[PDB]
Amino acid sequence: MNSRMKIKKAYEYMKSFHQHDTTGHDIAHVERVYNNACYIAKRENITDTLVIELSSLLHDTVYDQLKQFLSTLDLSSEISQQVLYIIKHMHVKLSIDGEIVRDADRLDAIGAIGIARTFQFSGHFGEPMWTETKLSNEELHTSLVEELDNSAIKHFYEKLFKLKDLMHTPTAKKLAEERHQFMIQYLKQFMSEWNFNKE
Amino acid sequence: MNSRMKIKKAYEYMKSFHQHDTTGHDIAHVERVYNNACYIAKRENITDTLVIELSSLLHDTVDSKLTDEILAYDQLKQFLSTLDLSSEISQQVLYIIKHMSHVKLSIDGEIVRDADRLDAIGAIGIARTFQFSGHFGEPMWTETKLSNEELHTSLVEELDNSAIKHFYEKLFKLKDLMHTPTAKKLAEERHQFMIQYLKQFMSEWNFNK
Ligand SMILES: [Zn+2]
Ligand SMILES: [Zn+2]
Repeated sequence: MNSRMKIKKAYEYMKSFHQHDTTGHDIAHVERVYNNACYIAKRENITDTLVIELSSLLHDTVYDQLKQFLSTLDLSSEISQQVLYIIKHMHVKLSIDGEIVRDADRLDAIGAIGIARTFQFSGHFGEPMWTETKLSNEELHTSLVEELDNSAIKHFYEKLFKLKDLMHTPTAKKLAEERHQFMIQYLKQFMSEWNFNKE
Repeated sequence: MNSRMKIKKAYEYMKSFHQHDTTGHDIAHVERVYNNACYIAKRENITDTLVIELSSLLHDTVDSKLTDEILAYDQLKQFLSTLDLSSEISQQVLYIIKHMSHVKLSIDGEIVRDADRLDAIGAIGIARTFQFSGHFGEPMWTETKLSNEELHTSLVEELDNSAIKHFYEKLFKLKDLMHTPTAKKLAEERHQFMIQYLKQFMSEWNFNK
């Protein structure tokens, strides 16, 4: 079988693994990471993208069962072990293939989607959208943010705003800047409403 | 005590009413409705804002999640009796509260209703919508072929529950329901913000699709 058929099989395996997810969230997430990774790969001029595509599609299915499935794709040990290593370490440095899967995954954590995911989690945990703090806005970008009670907005300062600068590839950095800029815009709009006519 | 002192006590009563809210949303929500209502009232040139201020602060005090409407009203009426309000004022406030928990209201009631509605849209509406979906365990969006225009129809009721679905089924219809010019202006900006958020959201959702 060729690479195309193998990727197709990995795609099928992934959907089957998450078939019992009555939200489709898991599958959608994997698909976005996969599509982001493919966009980055081409942009970074990567000839063979088998490792990247397999890693992206299967990174969330975890290794006995994974090794079993991979054992049916007729892959060499070098490639097989390559994918497993990436999935396992997806802190150590990785090959460009691994750093691209990382970038694709990181990108899904920011932007309109990252914001949406963040608020969903807060709602799931019954956390507030935001809380009043005595810390200055500037201090929120430092470790002092850990002193805040959990809130969706806290997560913007503690994690989301730091992801763009962590992108590895130039293409991922570019995509990240757009989504980063958007999150700032959302925050400013959020605060304008939160403090509307408040004084 | 004077008018703003009675308002202060209504504010204190509201914070006590929602004291058990562990999410902190309830109190913050009322403060924003109050602040929006005061903004609209000044811009609409409402002279006496007593009814608007008291009503906005107490607009949801007859909906106790822990108890019931019977005990809630009893407490509310008891609290209002301590403010030494005139018959008309008291009646006006209670009337707004009742129709706050399709009938037309006075300008004062419409302003409170406008302020309340505003808090359902914009960045805040986006946030609460996603939080609710998280609480209900629903996805942020579902796979569908229906176009934007189509989703703005009663056909949206065919999609499975999701956060984005709530944008078309409710959020996007609120701006047109604003009564006062000032609230219509504020809504236009919050409404356009939601449109832009949806566009960005979909651009990421279908990225390199
Ligand atoms: Zn992932
Ligand atoms: Zn309300």
